[PDB]
Amino acid sequence: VEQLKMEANIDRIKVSKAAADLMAYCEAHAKEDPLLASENPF
Amino acid sequence: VSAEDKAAAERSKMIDKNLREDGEKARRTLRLLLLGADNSGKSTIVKGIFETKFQVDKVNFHMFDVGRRKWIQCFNDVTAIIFVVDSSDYNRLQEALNDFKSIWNNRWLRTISVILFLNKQDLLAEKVLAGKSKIEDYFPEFARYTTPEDATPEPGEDPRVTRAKYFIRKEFVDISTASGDGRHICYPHFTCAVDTENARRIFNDCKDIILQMNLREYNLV
Amino acid sequence: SIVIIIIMTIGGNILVIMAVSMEKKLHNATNYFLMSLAIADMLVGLLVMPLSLLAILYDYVWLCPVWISLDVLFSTASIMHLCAISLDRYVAIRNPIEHSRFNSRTKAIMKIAIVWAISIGVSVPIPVIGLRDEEKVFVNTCVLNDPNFVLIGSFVAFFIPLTIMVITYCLTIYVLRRQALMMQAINNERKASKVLGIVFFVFLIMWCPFFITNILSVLCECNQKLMEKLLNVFVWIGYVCSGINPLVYTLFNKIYRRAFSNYL
Amino acid sequence: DQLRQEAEQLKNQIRDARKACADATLSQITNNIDPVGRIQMRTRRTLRGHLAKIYAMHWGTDSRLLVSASQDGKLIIWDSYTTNKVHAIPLRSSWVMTCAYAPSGNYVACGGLDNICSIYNLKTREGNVRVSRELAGHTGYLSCCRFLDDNQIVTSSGDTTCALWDIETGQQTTTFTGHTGDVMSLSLAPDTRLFVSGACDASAKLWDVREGMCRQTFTGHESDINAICFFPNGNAFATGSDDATCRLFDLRADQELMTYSHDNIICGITSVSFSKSGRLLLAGYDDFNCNVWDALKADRAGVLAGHDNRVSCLGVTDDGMAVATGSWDSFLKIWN
Amino acid sequence: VQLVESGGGLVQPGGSRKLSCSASGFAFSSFGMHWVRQAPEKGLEWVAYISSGSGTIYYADTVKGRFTISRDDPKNTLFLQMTSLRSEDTAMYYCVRSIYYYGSSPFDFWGQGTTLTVSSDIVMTQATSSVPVPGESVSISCRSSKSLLHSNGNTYLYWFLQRPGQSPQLLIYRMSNLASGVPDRFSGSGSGTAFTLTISRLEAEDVGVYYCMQHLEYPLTFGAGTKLEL
Ligand SMILES: CC(C)CCC[C@@H](C)[C@H]1CC[C@H]2[C@@H]3CC=C4C[C@@H](O)CC[C@]4(C)[C@H]3CC[C@]12C
Ligand SMILES: CN(C)CCc1c[nH]c2cccc(O)c12
Repeated sequence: VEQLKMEANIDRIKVSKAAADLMAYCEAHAKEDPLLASENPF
Repeated sequence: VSAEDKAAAERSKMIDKNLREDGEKARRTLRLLLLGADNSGKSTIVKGIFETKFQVDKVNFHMFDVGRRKWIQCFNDVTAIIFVVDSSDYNRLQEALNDFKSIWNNRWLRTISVILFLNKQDLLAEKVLAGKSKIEDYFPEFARYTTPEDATPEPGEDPRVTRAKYFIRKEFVDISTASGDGRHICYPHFTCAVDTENARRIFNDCKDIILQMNLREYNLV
Repeated sequence: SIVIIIIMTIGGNILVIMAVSMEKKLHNATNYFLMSLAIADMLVGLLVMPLSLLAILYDYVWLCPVWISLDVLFSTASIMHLCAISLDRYVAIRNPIEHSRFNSRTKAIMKIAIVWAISIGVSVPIPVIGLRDEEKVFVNTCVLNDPNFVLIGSFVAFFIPLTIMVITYCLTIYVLRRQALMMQAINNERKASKVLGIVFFVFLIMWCPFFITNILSVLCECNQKLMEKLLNVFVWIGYVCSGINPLVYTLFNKIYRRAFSNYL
Repeated sequence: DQLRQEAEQLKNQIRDARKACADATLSQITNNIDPVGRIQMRTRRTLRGHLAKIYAMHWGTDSRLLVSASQDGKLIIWDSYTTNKVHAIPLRSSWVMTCAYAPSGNYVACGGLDNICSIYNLKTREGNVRVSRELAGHTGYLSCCRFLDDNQIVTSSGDTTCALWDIETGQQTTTFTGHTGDVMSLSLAPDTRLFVSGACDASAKLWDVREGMCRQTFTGHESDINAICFFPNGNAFATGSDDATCRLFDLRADQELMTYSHDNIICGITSVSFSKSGRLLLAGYDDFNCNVWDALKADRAGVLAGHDNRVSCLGVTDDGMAVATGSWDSFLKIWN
Repeated sequence: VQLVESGGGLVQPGGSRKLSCSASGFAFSSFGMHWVRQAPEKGLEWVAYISSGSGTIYYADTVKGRFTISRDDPKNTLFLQMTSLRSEDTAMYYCVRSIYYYGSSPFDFWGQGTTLTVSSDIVMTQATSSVPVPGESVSISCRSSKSLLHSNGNTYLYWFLQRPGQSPQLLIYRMSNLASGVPDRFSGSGSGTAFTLTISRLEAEDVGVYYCMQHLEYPLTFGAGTKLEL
């Protein structure tokens, strides 16, 4: 009962905001991902 | 390349040689898994993880006793599994049958044979002779069971314990025959708390299993 | 007309060779030897069969001094492969644990090296003698006339492996019969005997007549015309049992049957 | 009799609170994002030497050293660029299930069915690798261990509990309880403040290291959870289970975001890992191959099919220039 | 970790003598070994090297055909067989421990040494006889005839310090790596064929001769030596 009550007191945001943040993070570091011949160490 | 890379290559070659040397000794020991419930007498069949070693005819064996949904996955390379059931407690035989069914049909044990030990035969014989408890009180189908004409009872045994023993063995075997399609075989055995020949049975069964694998490998079966 | 058996032999050898690489999940020590046998049979079909048909069509010559050597070499290699398989089956059946410990690629490589080294020994002097003595290879017309090779190499090529194979078969049958006295464990030990008997009798039937006729054509002289007439038809039976060995050793495991069904 | 009704009412309140925030989905905002396309990867190195199934693998912080563990009872350190071996460490028990590499490069840890976590010292004046301490106290088998620094380690076991250890003294400082089944996988946040644990009860929990109290509990899976990964930004989970399903969870929306599944997949999932940018999601399967997923679209970008048995290990380097896999065929492969 | 050498003495030209070294406190079988010779007015010279597994053996161009080096792992002992000794062989001999793998330190420990009395190469150049000089900054430079930078990114330059009455001690390996046990007052840098050594603050224990060594190709070469006088 106590754990459920404690979990109930969470300040939540919209799913759209968190998804937009995820998209922004993915776009921001796109140029730094080598997986997405003179430079390959293998 | 630099001299240090050559020295590193020499070190790597020595490490590879030492790894290769150790593998030869590991392959000469056969590994067995021991499973069973309490009161079955697991610790006396050959007398985190408990281990024991024994040797028969210059062949070394290594048996492991853990303590089942998760740690069973790492025992899929063992030669055989040993299962011990107490045959002198009618109240708990259905639990043993359910456990045997749950072990036989496990998806990670589909290629491992099972050696089945039915222990404590003397207590079963004493209870059957006493007549203070009947199998029919728990297994209604036993009243219609008859001893097969091909039975080979031990000389001097009363023809009332053979019926019960063969009924129990049939009840255990019938689960094994319903599935498997020949990929693994069950080897029932009758034992007791005082028997010592148990070591030879494991050796014979393992030799038979290896013979079956060799026959399958050469496109003979 | 008779050319069909060459196509079947080549197809069977190709199927056996392919069913090992692409399929994978096959132990090297026992399946790499079948690839060598298939390659030997394919070389038989490619270098021996088409040239004898030319002689049949022409009833004359044109070749001989190297074609004879190649034929002898490849037939001896195939026979040695069969004998090695029989010996390895016996060893793997009588002593399962030691064989399981022994199995490695250093046994397959050694066996292939030994069989191919022994195979080439009998074919070296065939062009050496032929190129220095026309009469030894041409009579009256391409046939090995010299008894000094017919009565010597034939025993090493055929007669000793036959004794080894029959002794191995008898011992294996006895061992399998003895083991069953101790259920699926019993039923599986009879199909092995059936397969072993089938293979041994097929080999004996396909290979026996030719060498007996060849020995009688030398040591019993007997009408030579009848003997050569019999040789003209017996030698083709030995060629026929080069696309059958790759099959009878293969289409008994369900894996090979499924691979052949899906590939072909 | 009275507490069950209160618990049910609280659960209903939490469910109603979660539903109120579902104003959008990933499948709708990503309609303006171009697909990653087809991704081709080929084997660059092959590592040989193991004689048994490989169960654990972990990358170092320099992107060159690699540690792997197998059932042969030995621990091997690899040099990825030259394939040379650096160390070989015998184990006291052959039933090893996890391994780890310290961020400073001085220590390596391992454990398994012996219920003991052992820490090894790689830098000694004598030149040999020696055992520094054995951590005892668990009652079930050990499934995963992760370093926080040279003196703290977090372990998960099959007795439904988690622990935080003090390597200097060998004493347990915090115990994490609340699970009902065996705990399988752990994932540590980049900020070294929170960690996530999955279990066989088809649930996931977020834990606070500094206080030892559970903050949030997530549900949705139908079977045991085998692997958990952590998004680089610290606000998302990546989990896999035996029902052939992958799921994405958010720590701020407190609900699921996207489901990764396909009709042709009927096998379990053994490992989950992320790329540097988080665009690619890698997963291991029992179908003897590894699939590459688009984290923002739940699509399939490619497949790695160079193994002949179950894939049990998967990892990505800190610089993102290599991916390593491990299987039960005793081989390691480096992909690029 | 301890290395003790034995043998030595006075010999006549044309004679022979055998030296030995006893190792303890470490896994002797995992380390490679070197012999280094130092003359009263010549500096350090390399003699021979034996691998850990007795695989490869190298000799200096002035000792081939006369010196023989051997290893005894079960007894943790080394041997050096010398024949047809000359007057130029009178010098101090040192034993050095070496191990080679990624990130290792191949010249970390030196022995004590024994005395023996009788009766294409890369040039490493130093030019200063004495640097007069607590609390001040001192810079010592070295120069090589050929570039020490390899295609793999590693540059093989080593620095050693020899206090009066003491064996050489390793300070910096691969030009930027500080050896264990050394205070952070030492630093080094360079590129190509020019290198420098920097000491931020001098103490009473920073007096001695500093040597430069390259490890690109055999034979190994040493510098003349720079003496710091406080
Ligand atoms: C196998 C290849 C090279 C063909 C050679 C012929 C075959 C039939 C024979 C020749 C000698 C035989 C080997 C002789 C000795 C042993 C040791 C024994 O403990 C296991 C079987 C093993 C390893 C035999 C396997 C079969 C063998 C290789
Ligand atoms: C017909 N051919 C398939 C082979 C003949 C042969 C093999 N080995 C021999 C040895 C001696 C005399 C022979 O005719 C042979």
